[PDB]
This record gives sequence, C-alpha cells and structure tokens, in this order.
Amino acid sequence: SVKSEYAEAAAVGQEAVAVFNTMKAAFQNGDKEAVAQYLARLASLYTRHEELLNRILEKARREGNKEAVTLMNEFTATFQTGKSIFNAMVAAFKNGDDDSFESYLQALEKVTAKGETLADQIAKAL
Ligand SMILES: O=C(O)c1cc2sccc2s1
Repeated sequence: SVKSEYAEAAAVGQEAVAVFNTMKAAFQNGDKEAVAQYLARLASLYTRHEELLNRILEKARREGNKEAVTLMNEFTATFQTGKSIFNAMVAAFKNGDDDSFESYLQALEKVTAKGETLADQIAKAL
C-alpha cells in the first residue's frame, strides 16, 4: 500500500539521520576520511528517499487523495531545500571551507527539524 511504502521511505530517511549525526561527530573530530565516506553514503540515501517520495506523491495523485497530495507537495518542496543545502555542504568539504561546512550543517539540521510535523502528517493522511 502507499502507507507501507511511506513507512519504508520514513526508514530510509531515518538512516540518513543516523549517518548524518555520525558524520557531524567525525567532522568535529577532524576525521576527513570518515566524513568523505559518510557524505557519499548520505548522497545515496537522499537519492533513494527522493525517489520513494516521488512514487508516493504520484500514487496519491493517481488515487485522487487530495489532502495527501497537498501535504506531499509541501514536503517534497522542503526536501529540495535540504538537498540544495546538502549539496552546498558537499562542495564546502571538497573546497576545504570548514566555515561554510559548519554553517550548512546547522542549516540542514534546522530544515530537517522543521519538516517533521509534516512528515508525521503524511503518515496519517495516506
Ligand atoms: O532524506 C532525509 O529525510 C534526510 C537527509 C538528511 S541529511 C540531515 C538530515 C536529513 S533528513
């Protein structure tokens, strides 16, 4: 069902949460080799989350579930903000700009915390 597909997508998103926090610790510790690997792992997780979210949105549309479509459109827009911040963080790491990396890291944490009440709303709506 689309609901169980959303629970699967929620789990992939929580995997990114866990990997992100491990990455933040490694950054603070200066373990750049670890950070590089965690950033690659996070890119794969976000690409997978984004794809599962698009399939869920498309399915809600085909089902005529107007409220779920509305919430998923709002949620998928915010996801793209996070993706942009994340990609900027990756570039800051490539460039050796720890000041920009720190900034984007906190921004991605706040963008993610803000989008959580809506994430829970979609679970109820599908
Ligand atoms: O795909 C997701 O839901 C997330 C990726 C990341 S990276 C930091 C917080 C999050 S939440």
